[PDB]
Amino acid sequence: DVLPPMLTSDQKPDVMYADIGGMDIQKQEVREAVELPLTHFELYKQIGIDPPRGVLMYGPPG
Amino acid sequence: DDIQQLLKKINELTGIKESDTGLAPPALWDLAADKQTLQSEQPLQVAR
Amino acid sequence: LRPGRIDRKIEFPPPNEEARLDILKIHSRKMNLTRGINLRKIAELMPGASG
Amino acid sequence: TKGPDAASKLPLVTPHTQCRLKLLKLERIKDYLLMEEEFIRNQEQMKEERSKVDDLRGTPMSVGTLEEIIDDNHAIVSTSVGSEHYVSILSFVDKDLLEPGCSVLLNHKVHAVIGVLMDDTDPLVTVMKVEKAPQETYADIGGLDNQIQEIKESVELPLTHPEYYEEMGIKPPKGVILYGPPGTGKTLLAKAVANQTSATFLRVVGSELIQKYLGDGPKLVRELFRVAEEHAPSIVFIDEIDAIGTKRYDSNSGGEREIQRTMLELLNQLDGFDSRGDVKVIMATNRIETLDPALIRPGRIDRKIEFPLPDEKTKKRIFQIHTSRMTLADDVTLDDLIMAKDDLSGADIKAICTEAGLMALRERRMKVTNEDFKKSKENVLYKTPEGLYL
Amino acid sequence: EVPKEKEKEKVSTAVLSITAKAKKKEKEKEKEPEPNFQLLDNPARVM
Amino acid sequence: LNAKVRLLREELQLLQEQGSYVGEVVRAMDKKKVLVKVHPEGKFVVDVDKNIDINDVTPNCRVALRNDSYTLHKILPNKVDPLVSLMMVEKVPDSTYEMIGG
Ligand SMILES: Nc1ncnc2c1ncn2[C@@H]1O[C@H](COP(=O)(O)OP(=O)(O)OP(=O)(O)O)[C@@H](O)[C@H]1O
Ligand SMILES: [Mg+2]
Repeated sequence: DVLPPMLTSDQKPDVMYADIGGMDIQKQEVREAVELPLTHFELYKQIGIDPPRGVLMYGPPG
Repeated sequence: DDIQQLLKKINELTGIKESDTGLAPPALWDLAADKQTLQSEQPLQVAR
Repeated sequence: LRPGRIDRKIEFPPPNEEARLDILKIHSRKMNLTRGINLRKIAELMPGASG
Repeated sequence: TKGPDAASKLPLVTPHTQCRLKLLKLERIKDYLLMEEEFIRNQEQMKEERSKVDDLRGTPMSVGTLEEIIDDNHAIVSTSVGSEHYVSILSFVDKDLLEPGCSVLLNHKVHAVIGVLMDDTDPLVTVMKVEKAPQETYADIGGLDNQIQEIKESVELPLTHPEYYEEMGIKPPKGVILYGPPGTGKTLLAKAVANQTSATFLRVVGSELIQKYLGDGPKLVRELFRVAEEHAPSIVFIDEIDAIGTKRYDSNSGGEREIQRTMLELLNQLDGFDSRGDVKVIMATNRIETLDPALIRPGRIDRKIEFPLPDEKTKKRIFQIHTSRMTLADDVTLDDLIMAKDDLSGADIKAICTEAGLMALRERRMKVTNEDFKKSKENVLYKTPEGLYL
Repeated sequence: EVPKEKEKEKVSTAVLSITAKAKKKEKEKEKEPEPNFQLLDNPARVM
Repeated sequence: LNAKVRLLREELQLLQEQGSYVGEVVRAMDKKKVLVKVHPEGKFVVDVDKNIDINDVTPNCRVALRNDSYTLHKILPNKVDPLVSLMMVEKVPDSTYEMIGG
């Protein structure tokens, strides 16, 4: 037999895009970097690009 | 190259020793030692 | 770094002129470029820029 | 105390330059070797009671560790489970080889005394044992004449001339450090000793005495030195001792104290309470200023050999060695590199020679040139402000 | 017929690289039809 | 049909045979005998069978011993330290010399 075998990403989050206000630019950039490569990768093939895996956010303390 | 390969071949032919293994010389052994292997195995030293 | 364990020590200088052009071509082949994109001009506009 | 083991080395045809004399000599080696192989194959192919006794012997013999022999035929043994037993003793053992701590053999079912296994050396030490003969005799050691003389006095002469010392009661040195910058011959002068020494040679690496299990390092060291003493009038080459040799400090972690424990056991072996046989320790290091006086002491380490960056004459002789086997061009004077007082190691000379050959090969040629040597030096060398003096 | 137990023979002398040279030097220095009848007897093993 | 039936039968017959332990050879002492330590218990000597030559049982090699009679019966694929045995490259990366420039 091969038993199909965790630590993080099982306490399903709650906050939502309706909850976050403003920062449309930040949402756009984080989304294009994080989600679309996972939902519409055809858009990226068409341009012929490597999706930007890895982004960094600046900002004051909060 | 074939001198090296013949070195390998001779080391394959020989290079293993019979070792000691504590085998005794004769005149001090015992035949019909089956009395041992018929009475043995005492698993003590774990008794306190 | 003794020359007994690491014999040769190659350096990778930041792509110079027209080496930046070569990299632009290499990473823009799978793309959709218009008639009138000057990868050379892009190279000059990018001074001292790593690959 | 079994006796010296050393290594098996075939003879060395004197010529190196490609020569029909070399071909003839090497074919001589070939023919004697074929002859040996013949004799073997022929004689061993062309050409009862103990058989049944060993059959009675348990086929899958296990190994225990004897403890507190009792009586004449009833000895206590142990097992690799932490358990132990009052096992019987057969008539096949030589007896008198059974001592506490002896790794004994036992029967699978009966669990009796059915062997002594007076051959158990840890794999971590038997792999470190040396049986090859690395072809680095004292001919490629350019210069370094004083260092070779000192090491010869330390290692060879109390083997090939044990009369000078006994004539005047003196006792030969027991240990020698080779210390110095990165690339000087500290390991060549060990390889050549391995070559010409009819005594067992024992690799050692300081990073090999640090063991995961607590307390295992100061047992591997004991195994190493016990193997050295038992198995031969031998030599033990602790390369890169700066891997464990750092000065003992108070420390606040477990690993550092364990490393210090390994050091202490090494020191106890070198000069402990009891004594040391004919084991000569050869240690190597890049920095001697970062060692414990305990092991730098002149009772465990009786000689210290600097390996200073070779001087001009030694550097010349080193180019001679490392170009001798090359097709040189008559337009090459091996003095442009000599005259410059740029820090040049023996390894640096070797790399210069190799790189020069490479530049020639790129130039589509198989014989070096002066421009090729110049480029080789320039592209090989790796690495006080002006006017502050003079 | 009884299998004639052959002597335990060895391997050849192998090439010592002047074996052939020595052999050549020594050499140079030296320089029923089956019938068509049976006529079986009276008890004949006639298959 | 006979071929496939017979293959299944032989598979069952051979698969109903008890497995074998996997240990490491400390050192091949004497022909046909090997001192091999089998995890996690201690180390035993063996009775090497006839189907593999002794010379191939080098020290520090993984050998399988019959679960019954502890007889060596193969030279397993010598390997240690999964931490690094999971390090040799199986998939060749996709970059090519044509992807470099300058
Ligand atoms: N006198 C010499 N003649 C020729 N080669 C030498 C000499 N001294 C050093 N070498 C070079 O040394 C190289 C081996 O390294 P070497 O023994 O010098 O290292 P080390 O720094 O002294 O010691 P370790 O190997 O422990 O780091 C060999 O390639 C050999 O070319
Ligand atoms: Mg060295």
